[PDB]
Amino acid sequence: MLETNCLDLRTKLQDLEVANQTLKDEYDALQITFTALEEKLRKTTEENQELVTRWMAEKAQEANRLNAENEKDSRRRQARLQKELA
Amino acid sequence: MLETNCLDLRTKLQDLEVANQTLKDEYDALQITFTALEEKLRKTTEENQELVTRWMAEKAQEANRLNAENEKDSRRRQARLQKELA
Amino acid sequence: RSRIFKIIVIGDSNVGKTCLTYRFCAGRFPDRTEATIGVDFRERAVEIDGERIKIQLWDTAGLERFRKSMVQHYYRNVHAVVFVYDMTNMASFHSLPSWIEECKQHLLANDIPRILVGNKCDLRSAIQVPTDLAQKFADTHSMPLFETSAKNPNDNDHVEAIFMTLAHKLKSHKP
Amino acid sequence: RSRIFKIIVIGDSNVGKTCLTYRFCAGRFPDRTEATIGVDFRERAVEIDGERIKIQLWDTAGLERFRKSMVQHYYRNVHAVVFVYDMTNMASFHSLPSWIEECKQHLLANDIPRILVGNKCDLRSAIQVPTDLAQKFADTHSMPLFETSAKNPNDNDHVEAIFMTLAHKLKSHKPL
Ligand SMILES: Nc1nc2c(ncn2[C@@H]2O[C@H](COP(=O)(O)OP(=O)(O)OP(=O)(O)O)[C@@H](O)[C@H]2O)c(=O)[nH]1
Ligand SMILES: Nc1nc2c(ncn2[C@@H]2O[C@H](COP(=O)(O)OP(=O)(O)OP(=O)(O)O)[C@@H](O)[C@H]2O)c(=O)[nH]1
Ligand SMILES: [Mg+2]
Ligand SMILES: [Mg+2]
Repeated sequence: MLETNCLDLRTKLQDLEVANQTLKDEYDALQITFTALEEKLRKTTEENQELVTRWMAEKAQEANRLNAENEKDSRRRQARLQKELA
Repeated sequence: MLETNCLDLRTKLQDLEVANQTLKDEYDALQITFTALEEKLRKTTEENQELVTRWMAEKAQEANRLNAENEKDSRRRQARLQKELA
Repeated sequence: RSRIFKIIVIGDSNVGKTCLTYRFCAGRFPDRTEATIGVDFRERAVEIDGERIKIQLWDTAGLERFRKSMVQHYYRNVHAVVFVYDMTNMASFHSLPSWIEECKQHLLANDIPRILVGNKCDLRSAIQVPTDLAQKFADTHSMPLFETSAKNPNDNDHVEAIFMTLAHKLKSHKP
Repeated sequence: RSRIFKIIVIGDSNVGKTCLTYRFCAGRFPDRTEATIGVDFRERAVEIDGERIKIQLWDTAGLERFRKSMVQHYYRNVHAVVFVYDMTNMASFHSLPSWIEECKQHLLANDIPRILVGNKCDLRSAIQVPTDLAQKFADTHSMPLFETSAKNPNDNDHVEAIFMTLAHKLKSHKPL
């Protein structure tokens, strides 16, 4: 309006009191809908950690076995080298 | 206030403030804070899929090798038997 | 002279495939298990009639995501098929027709032995699958039934006796 | 009967440790790489001055979560250490002191040779680490420098010549 009256202000106030509770509806529908998505993330991160931990455990065992194997071959070889001297 | 008067509009002044501590800003806020949560979730999920796919592929290659070795040994056995029939 | 027998172990997750196969090959119960990914291979050399036999067990995965591209590999040149369920879980038992259908669709010969094994027989108070139900299923599919326990390996059908009986059956190509 | 030389390869993720070691042992560039998890082992038998020698390369992981609780295994009975950085990545060059410090805290002898390798010299238009910087670094730490390319293995310092030179020094117990 070029000059606002009480009618103008009133219907404005009703429209805003509509959009406000609409936005409250759209806010309360994200306030926990993502609080759950939080839990899904926690779960998937946990899964990821389990997988990586089991894989890394296998690699640690395999590296350990290889070091023992190398050592065994070193001792065996030096054993032959000691046998030859006699 | 058992009987409200015009000065009780100073309590609506309080509500136009306690509301805009959340009113609109926090919606656009949580929207982007948790459009970032979706991304960490989908990345953790993607990571899980890569991990499992890579593990499964290694297992498939190992099972293929072992089948081929079993086959080699089987051909040895049959060839030996054919030598024996002579 | 050492000939090999590839024997695959098939069944729902947690029925005890890893514990059974390990019990047979290592001669102990697992300290701890996790869901098998892809497959695990366990072997045991035994002697039958003076001949050396390598019993090669494939401990397959029961979870769908962990067996996804493996089934062709399971069934290639398989010498025998061992189906496994959990005696304390009726749903694991109701799964067998689908495992059997998978087997029937992937086998490349009509003369490959199959056997049926109920596991965790030590859990007497929680058993859900009575013997006669299992027995009829086994008979009508031309399979022997075994009820056994990887955890207590001498209860009912001895775990050793299952795989050794099967290996004897394969070696002599007998019924 | 053949001596084994354990040689570990250490550096940031993506500098090309897998590609270098695979290049030396397989004689090709990888069809594809993914982040190394824990460690990969690659071996190559060679003949140096009449003797057969097995070169056992430990291609380690550069990502923190993929090398967790592995370092004790990397450094047990190691015969030589190869530090690697990406010539197109200054940050990977700046990580070198922490890698050195890890080495220092885990080496059990004072006479294990260490060398320094800048990789991806073929990406000349994107190089971030000038030769003279890296050379001064390597000299002050008593390491030879090499600038190489696992992708193009005859560019600048030949990939083969790097590991072969090292293996010669180990076999002779000679200086660098
Ligand atoms: N009481 C009892 N528990 C058992 C026995 N065998 C296996 N279990 C338990 O059942 C659970 C599953 O065992 P696994 O061997 O890991 O199961 P699986 O069949 O290999 O499952 P997937 O690898 O996922 O396919 C574990 O908790 C075992 O301890 C048994 O003979 N007696
Ligand atoms: N242009 C070029 N690219 C290279 C070269 N060497 C490696 N790359 C590339 O660099 C990327 C990283 O290679 P990797 O060998 O897997 O790196 P890495 O050091 O093993 O990484 P981590 O295993 O995570 O520690 C890959 O895309 C390679 O293709 C090279 O000499 N030249
Ligand atoms: Mg299992
Ligand atoms: Mg790598």
